[PDB]
Amino acid sequence: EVQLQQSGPELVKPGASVKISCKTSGYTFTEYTIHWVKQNHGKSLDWIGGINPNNGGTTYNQEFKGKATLTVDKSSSTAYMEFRSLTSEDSAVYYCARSYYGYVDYWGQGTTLTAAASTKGPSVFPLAPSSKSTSGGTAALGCLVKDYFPEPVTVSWNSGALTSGVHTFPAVLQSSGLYSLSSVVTVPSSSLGTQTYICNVNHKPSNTKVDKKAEPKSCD
Amino acid sequence: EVQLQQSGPELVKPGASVKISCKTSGYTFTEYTIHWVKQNHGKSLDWIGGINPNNGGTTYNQEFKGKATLTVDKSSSTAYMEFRSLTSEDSAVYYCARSYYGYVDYWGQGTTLTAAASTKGPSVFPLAPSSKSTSGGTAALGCLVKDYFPEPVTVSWNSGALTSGVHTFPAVLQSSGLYSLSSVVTVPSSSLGTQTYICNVNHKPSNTKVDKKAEPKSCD
Amino acid sequence: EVQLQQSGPELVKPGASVKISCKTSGYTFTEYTIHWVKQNHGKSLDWIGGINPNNGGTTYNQEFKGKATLTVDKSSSTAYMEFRSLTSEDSAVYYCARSYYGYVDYWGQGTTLTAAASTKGPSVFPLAPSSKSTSGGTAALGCLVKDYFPEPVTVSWNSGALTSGVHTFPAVLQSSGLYSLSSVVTVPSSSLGTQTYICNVNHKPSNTKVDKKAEPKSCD
Amino acid sequence: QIVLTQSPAIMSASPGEKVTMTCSASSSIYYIHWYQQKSGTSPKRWIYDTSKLASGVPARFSGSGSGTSYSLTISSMEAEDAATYYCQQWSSNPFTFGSGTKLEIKRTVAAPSVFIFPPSDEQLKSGTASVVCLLNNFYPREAKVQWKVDNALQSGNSQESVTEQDSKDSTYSLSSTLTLSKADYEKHKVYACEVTHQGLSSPVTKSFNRGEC
Amino acid sequence: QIVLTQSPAIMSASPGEKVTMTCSASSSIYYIHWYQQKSGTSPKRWIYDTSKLASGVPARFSGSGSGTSYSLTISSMEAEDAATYYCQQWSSNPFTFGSGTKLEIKRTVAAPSVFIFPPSDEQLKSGTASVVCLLNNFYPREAKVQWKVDNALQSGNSQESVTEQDSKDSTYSLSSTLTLSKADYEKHKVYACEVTHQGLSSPVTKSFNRGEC
Amino acid sequence: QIVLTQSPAIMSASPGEKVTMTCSASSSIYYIHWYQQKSGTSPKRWIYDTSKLASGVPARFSGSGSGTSYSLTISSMEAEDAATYYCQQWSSNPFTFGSGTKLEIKRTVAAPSVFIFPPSDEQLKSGTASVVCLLNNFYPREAKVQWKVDNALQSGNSQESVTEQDSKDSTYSLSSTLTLSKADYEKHKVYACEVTHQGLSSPVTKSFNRGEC
Amino acid sequence: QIVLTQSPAIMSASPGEKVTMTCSASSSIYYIHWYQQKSGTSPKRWIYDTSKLASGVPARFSGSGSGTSYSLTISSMEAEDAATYYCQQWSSNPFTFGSGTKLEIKRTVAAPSVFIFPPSDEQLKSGTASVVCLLNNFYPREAKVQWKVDNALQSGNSQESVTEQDSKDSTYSLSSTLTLSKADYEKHKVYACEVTHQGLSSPVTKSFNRGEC
Amino acid sequence: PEPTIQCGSEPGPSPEWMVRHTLTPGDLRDLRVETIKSNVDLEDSPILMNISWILSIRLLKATKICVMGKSYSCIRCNYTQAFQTRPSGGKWTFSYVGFPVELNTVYFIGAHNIPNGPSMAVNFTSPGCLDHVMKYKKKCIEAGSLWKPNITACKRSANTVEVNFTTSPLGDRYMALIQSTAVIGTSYVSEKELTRTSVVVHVTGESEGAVVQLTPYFHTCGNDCIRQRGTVVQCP
Amino acid sequence: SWILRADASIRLLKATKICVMGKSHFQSYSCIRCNYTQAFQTQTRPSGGKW
Ligand SMILES: *[C@@H]1O[C@H](CO)[C@@H](O[C@@H]2O[C@H](CO)[C@@H](O[C@@H]3O[C@H](CO[C@H]4O[C@H](CO[C@H]5O[C@H](CO)[C@@H](O)[C@H](O)[C@@H]5O)[C@@H](O)[C@H](O)[C@@H]4O)[C@@H](O)[C@H](O[C@H]4O[C@H](CO)[C@@H](O)[C@H](O)[C@@H]4O)[C@@H]3O)[C@H](O)[C@H]2NC(C)=O)[C@H](O)[C@H]1NC(C)=O
Ligand SMILES: *[C@@H]1O[C@H](CO)[C@@H](O[C@@H]2O[C@H](CO)[C@@H](O[C@@H]3O[C@H](CO[C@H]4O[C@H](CO)[C@@H](O)[C@H](O)[C@@H]4O)[C@@H](O)[C@H](O[C@H]4O[C@H](CO)[C@@H](O)[C@H](O)[C@@H]4O)[C@@H]3O)[C@H](O)[C@H]2NC(C)=O)[C@H](O)[C@H]1NC(C)=O
Ligand SMILES: *[C@@H]1O[C@H](CO)[C@@H](O)[C@H](O)[C@H]1NC(C)=O
Ligand SMILES: *[C@@H]1O[C@H](CO)[C@@H](O)[C@H](O)[C@H]1NC(C)=O
Ligand SMILES: *[C@@H]1O[C@H](CO)[C@@H](O)[C@H](O)[C@H]1NC(C)=O
Ligand SMILES: *[C@@H]1O[C@H](CO)[C@@H](O)[C@H](O)[C@H]1NC(C)=O
Ligand SMILES: *[C@@H]1O[C@H](CO)[C@@H](O)[C@H](O)[C@H]1NC(C)=O
Ligand SMILES: *[C@@H]1O[C@H](CO)[C@@H](O)[C@H](O)[C@H]1NC(C)=O
Repeated sequence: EVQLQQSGPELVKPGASVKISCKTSGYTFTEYTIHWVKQNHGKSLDWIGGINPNNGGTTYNQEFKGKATLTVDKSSSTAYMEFRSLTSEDSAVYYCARSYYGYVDYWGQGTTLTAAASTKGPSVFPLAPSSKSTSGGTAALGCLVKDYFPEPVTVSWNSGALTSGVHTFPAVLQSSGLYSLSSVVTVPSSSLGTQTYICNVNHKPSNTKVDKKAEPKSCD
Repeated sequence: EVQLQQSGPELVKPGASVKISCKTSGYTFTEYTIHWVKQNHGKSLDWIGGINPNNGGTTYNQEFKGKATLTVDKSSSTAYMEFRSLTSEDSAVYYCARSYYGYVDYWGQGTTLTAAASTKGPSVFPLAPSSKSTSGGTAALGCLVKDYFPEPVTVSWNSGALTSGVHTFPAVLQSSGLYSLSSVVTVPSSSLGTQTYICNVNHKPSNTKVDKKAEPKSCD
Repeated sequence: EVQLQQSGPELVKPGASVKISCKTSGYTFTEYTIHWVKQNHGKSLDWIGGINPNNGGTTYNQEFKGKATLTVDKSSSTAYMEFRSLTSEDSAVYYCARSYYGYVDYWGQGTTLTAAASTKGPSVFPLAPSSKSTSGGTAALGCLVKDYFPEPVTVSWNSGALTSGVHTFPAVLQSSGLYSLSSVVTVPSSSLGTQTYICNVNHKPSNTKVDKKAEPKSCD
Repeated sequence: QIVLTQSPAIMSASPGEKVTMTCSASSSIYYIHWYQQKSGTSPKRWIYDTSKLASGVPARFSGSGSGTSYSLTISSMEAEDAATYYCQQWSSNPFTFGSGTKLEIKRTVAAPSVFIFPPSDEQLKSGTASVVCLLNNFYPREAKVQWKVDNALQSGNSQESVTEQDSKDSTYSLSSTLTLSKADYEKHKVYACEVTHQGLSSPVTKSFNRGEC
Repeated sequence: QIVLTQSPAIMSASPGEKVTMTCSASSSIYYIHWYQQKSGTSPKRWIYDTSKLASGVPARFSGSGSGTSYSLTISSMEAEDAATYYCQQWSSNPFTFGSGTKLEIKRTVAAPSVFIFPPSDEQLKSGTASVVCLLNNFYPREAKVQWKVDNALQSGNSQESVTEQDSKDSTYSLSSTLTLSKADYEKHKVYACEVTHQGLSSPVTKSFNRGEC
Repeated sequence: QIVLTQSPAIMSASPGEKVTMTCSASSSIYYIHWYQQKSGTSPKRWIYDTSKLASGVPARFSGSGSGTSYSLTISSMEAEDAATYYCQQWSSNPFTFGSGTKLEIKRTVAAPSVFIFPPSDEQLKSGTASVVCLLNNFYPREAKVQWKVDNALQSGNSQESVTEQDSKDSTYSLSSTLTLSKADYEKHKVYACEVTHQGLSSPVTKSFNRGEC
Repeated sequence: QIVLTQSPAIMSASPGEKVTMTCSASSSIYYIHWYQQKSGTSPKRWIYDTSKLASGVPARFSGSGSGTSYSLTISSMEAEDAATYYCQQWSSNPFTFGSGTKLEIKRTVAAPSVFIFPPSDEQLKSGTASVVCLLNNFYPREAKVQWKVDNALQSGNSQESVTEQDSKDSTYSLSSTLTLSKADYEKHKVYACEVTHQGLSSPVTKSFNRGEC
Repeated sequence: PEPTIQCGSEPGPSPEWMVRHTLTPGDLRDLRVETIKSNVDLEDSPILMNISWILSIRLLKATKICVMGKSYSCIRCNYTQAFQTRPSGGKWTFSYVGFPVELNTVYFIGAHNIPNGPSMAVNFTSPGCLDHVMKYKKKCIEAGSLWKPNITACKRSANTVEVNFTTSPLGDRYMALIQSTAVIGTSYVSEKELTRTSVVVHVTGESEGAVVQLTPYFHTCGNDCIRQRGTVVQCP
Repeated sequence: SWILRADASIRLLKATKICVMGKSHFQSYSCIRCNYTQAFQTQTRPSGGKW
């Protein structure tokens, strides 16, 4: 089966260069054009350009011509896109995709690029279960994961051993530019005094791992 | 694909000589004329001259003749432009470009040349958000970056995480001969006292890096 | 509605005067310039001049100043052009036209002026149908209208009662200075023995009307 | 360049309901292609060459049109069809995508369960107070959340975050976070979250008294 | 004074095809104006202020340009577009016109039908002999007519006249008249008209012998 | 020797409107070429050989002309089109450019939000006082800023800086910086920025009193 | 001034195949309307307001489009659909029609049956001889007929006429009429009509000898 | 968004520099004029000129405009600013509203820049009281320019015509007249109320299809009021 | 009621004026101006259909 495998997320200082890769397999590399597509937080899809690996022919969306450069490497069956001077307007997910005619039939998994000087791991605060977060015998508790940059964070609970209702609130961009999210779980209220709940917060961009015990409020 | 890769920015003593380079790739170097183009702060484009890389033959704009010399090095597929005595009138961005017939179909990214007798890093002052602000409403804050030379400075906020609502104004030449600019951002007034705002100012010519936290002025 | 009504055709001796008129209606006479335009058999349009009816102010094509004179009569809302000393070169169609701004939006219908020192009526000879003018069951026959001056002649067939292929060729200038014209019609060859064909030739300048019956040749 | 205008931009359909969405090109194209994208993953080829189904696509999907006018139709809406649909052309350079149709799954009204969380003491040490109000498992998305502090209506100091539609019951959950300096938080007593929703006969308020224990 | 050079001076286009004609000013003008004239009638304002359509002109016509360079374009030729187009300026005195583009209808090749006419006895009794050769309903306009008198090729003693394009089939007809003194006509026997045209694979000849029926 | 004159130097166009810009050569040239430049990057080939579009250039663009007169046309203005366009010739040495047409996008009028910032204590310690007035996200660009110090109108001691049009909302922002010695600054109490703009019916004034937070 | 361009001008479809025809406006219109016309009757309103069917019009017809581009689509061709379809706008004066799409029925190839008719004795009394060659019930329409007299190719003395598609079997028939003087007719013996058609492997020749009943 | 103009009066260099006896080229369009009703209500409004001009010499300090009615008056418009030519996407355009417009008058307007016929000039002849703008002139209104009586005239018998019309607030007396090849009937009417009234006019001949003429006698127009016409028709 | 055309000029739109003329024996004439509270971001309504 055909696969397009893209390189991992990157933080790149504004003004520096970056080259992301798209490793193809399962078909004859020289037979299909490779396209690159941008999707920022606005969720719209923007075509950047395409390259034919057989002869190097290229065409660009002019909003990216002079900004992105497309290349191929036949021996590894790999396509590349290089930004020469990454700016904050370039922070986005970038996809590669394969075409034969006018449509793309296989997509890469996407590469997140962040144009910033630094990363910042989260502070993790408890959302403590109480009578004010209980209904019909189920208590809600969670972790407030605030002031991190860039996305994403992942949260598991009790290292994956916990069965429970789960509500994951998507990150919200704060006016400082830092993100905040809540991860909430619903459990039997009668379990509070006996079971411990640890949210495992992971922030790969800053190589941060934090375990936070969330404990019941003593005021019911 | 064709690429013209130009050398980086240069600070040059007034009256001194400087040589910038243009690295071509993706085509037969000896087959295409290389042109050099100046763009001053008035943004008009001035052709300086062109060179036939096959034989080194040149033609100069006589409005520049004797000030600039064009050379190539065929072995590295590179074109060069040398100014014998850069003056303040010569500070500008310089492009190389490849021609086919009468038009240029590929441009280098430009090289800024600055004639500077000295460098001076900026002072960075806070532009403090006002206490007399509307309930909810929008507050503004910023950083004043004063008395530096030559251009440019770079300004980010919260290490690049804060881009929305940011206006970094064009530098203004003061009557002192030094530049100054402000970078401002508008935020919810309720974020004053809950969020941290730091402007990160960099002036590469003087190796100056300043981070400035901007807070509401202290009442007492 | 706007209308520019021009006077009728004129046959005039060279050296005499003639004044052609342009009767305007449907608008305020004084608000619009009146132009005059000559068109020879060469088909090109030549501007003669224009007049402001308000004050009679004029400007001429200098090839016509002092040959043509433009005047207005505000009371009748009428424009005039006078050739005081007509020459043979002045035979042409003459248009009046109204302009606002640089373009003409309404045209008169045209006035033909013919400069002739004498007239000469044509001889009208038959072009008799035969087997050498027959093809595909179609016989051609006509009238040769020879040696007349000046233009024009009109030719009808069977007093307007004839439905047929009609070809009236433009007059040709003979080396004598006299004109000659052929009018031909195509008819069923099977009709040449029951149907009669008469060409009606009118030469107004000489007050000549000639009807000529055209019949196939037969041996004595 | 060729603009593909997609309508409607957002819509919801009940299970079993017929769904049509249109793609209008600013100039004529030879084919239109459609991609499906669900939250957090790559778009997938869905309909190509205007009317052909990609591998894996159920035939309740169909595509039609020609010239500048195209449509995608779902004969019977399924919950798994909730997604964003993009049309796309490459009849002229540049290759362009449409602006997208977000399709959600409609269900019967469900009232939220409202929960409130006071600031942690750990956060107050750092100087700020985030008060969190939770709206759990409701439909439709529309809801009014108003904060009141000592019966004083707040504005401009809170942010909302809304979940994706639940995979099992298609409801939404919503969080509203009121953020104040440690100073302003420790200055007041009653923090209230007031929820207005179609599934509630009267607006619901959940509160806590600062300084209870 | 602004001279307006129009190109091409004459052209033909098949119905439905795109037509461009240009108007080049010897110096810059603020506007160009265009008039349409069909044979024997007044010009009509057609395009004015460089790009505006006069009332009644179909939008298959467009005008553009600036400075010294202007053009008129027909997106799709119609039969009724056949005409002479004059451009015109009055940014400077004198007011001037261009030399005109004559636009004709292209159609398929059609070979002429050739007919020949001896002089009438009435003309002979007057002293001159006109021999007439007729080419009927042919296209394109180009045609060669050569007279032979007792197989001697003639030159300098004939004149041609051609009609405008027929309103129904867009063909031309041509008359060629050979003139001789009565003395010369009565001295020779075989009078021939030899016609060369694109629609004939070899030149066609029509002839008569003086005194035949 | 040939030079190129471009008109207009600066223009703003409503979204959807037809745009033309002209290039006039001092004597006749064989071709004109057009480059687009957006702020902070290299010019890109846009239209070349007078009328050919580079790959990726929207077909809403066209070029025409001949002799000494050329133009670039946008059939319907889009926000992405705002940029500076330079024409260029190399029919004679030296290779030359025109001075450019700066094309901006028109949007609805929007009044600025005005903010005034006192000098920092860190700056005063050095002996100089900068007072900054901010006009945020307004349209059109024209705006008047008057400084008043204890109601005395200032002049000659202020500088303005204006951003380029925002790519997303097409507004401008402006800073006016009033600079004083520490000596003169500490003599007065009321520092005011008064703003006149088409989107404000009456002038707006923002003030602070020296040394009051 | 809006002109409407229809494509294709003429087309054929087999029963059961999908049919699309387009209507392109020189500029934007609010609606397009379509009329069906069969030979010998008034046009009938078919699709109006771009996509509405007049009462009774089969639902296999649909209309779509916007701005300047519209189309009429038949999901599955039926023989009752053969007709000319005109589009029409009245968003600006003058009210205008498109030039029409003539839709014919495609069917299997059928070779013509060829017949040749000598001139009647009644006509020969008049001096003219019409020789008629008939190609009956063939498909497709394209066919070549060449006349031969004593094996000499004729040209310029024949005219062809073709019927519309037969209502019952969808074939065409063609007449070619060769006209000669009686004089030329009585000079030759063998009159031949040679017919070329896709349904014949080799041209068929039909002939008669003059006066051989 | 441009430099502003403050205009005031100034003497003029005599009406000879404007009305020359040659033609100025018609595509010199830098000066435009249109007649405008200044008052937005439907009562009496002054009718003024909207004189516009387009600004290739770079900068300038004043533009002079002279208007001649066949009267002679000039305005000098000073620019409060200048920019060292066309910043908006249009050209550079200014307009001055002034110069009250009289009925049936020919107007010569010429303009020239300071510092610098003339290239900026426009001429126009004003219409009369039947014109859609000039009918709002006070003198036209007082002659009945805005009266809409909506005449209906109906043949009742062989010698009677029923004439209905709506009166005007400008006056109380009207004369209704019926005319075919000759006047066949007349009625002088007094009506104090603003209503659609009815009047019977005694006719002596055949009144079907004749013209009905309503003459109002408003005190301000004397015998020169705008007359209203209709036609006698049959009845439903 | 009015429908807004769906073209790029809508992005500059700020008001629609409506005038009504009654043709009674004494004619009425009044105009209303309706100002749009925001700029139009999309040429059509995002939930479907012209504005
Ligand atoms: C004079 O004549 C005109 C023309 O005939 C009349 O115009 C009609 O007005 C009514 C009243 O507003 C309209 O019905 C309403 O339309 C609303 C808009 O619906 C559209 O958008 C929806 C999505 O957006 C909606 O929700 C979002 C957030 O959720 C909001 O931003 C937005 O404001 C919308 O409310 C789509 O789902 C929908 O398909 C439309 O495309 C409807 O929202 C509204 O529903 C509300 O009210 C309902 C009861 O009326 C209730 O059942 C719902 O739950 C909801 O609360 C309602 O349907 C007509 O559309 C409109 N017709 C036309 C042709 O314009 C006008 O009323 C009349 N005036 C008088 C006085 O008679
Ligand atoms: C290269 O590829 C092309 C196509 O890209 C082939 O061209 C096709 O050739 C086949 C036959 O070889 C044709 O099939 C025939 O179609 C006829 C109908 O013609 C109309 O309809 C078709 C669409 O189906 C149109 O393409 C066509 O232009 C017409 O509009 C049938 O009537 C044919 O049967 C006839 O021929 C046989 C003998 O040959 C008789 O016995 C039958 O009774 C009847 O008379 C047949 O079904 C097809 O139409 C062609 N298409 C095109 C587009 O041209 C070439 O054949 C191929 N080259 C090679 C070497 O194979
Ligand atoms: C053949 O064409 C296809 C379609 O354009 C293309 O994807 C492929 O790369 C081409 N193959 C080669 C070897 O060039
Ligand atoms: C215009 O300027 C002149 C000279 O400066 C002056 O005399 C005149 O009064 C000014 N006009 C107005 C209306 O201010
Ligand atoms: C105005 O009238 C004058 C005097 O007759 C004339 O010179 C001029 O051409 C007229 N203006 C225009 C625009 O024609
Ligand atoms: C005056 O005329 C110009 C040009 O048409 C127009 O833009 C302007 O709005 C007019 N002003 C008035 C008050 O009519
Ligand atoms: C004129 O009066 C008649 C009768 O009252 C009325 O029906 C008609 O509508 C009126 N017309 C106008 C234009 O006022
Ligand atoms: C005139 O008015 C009278 C009274 O209202 C009415 O009966 C009659 O029908 C009207 N006639 C005409 C012609 O308007």
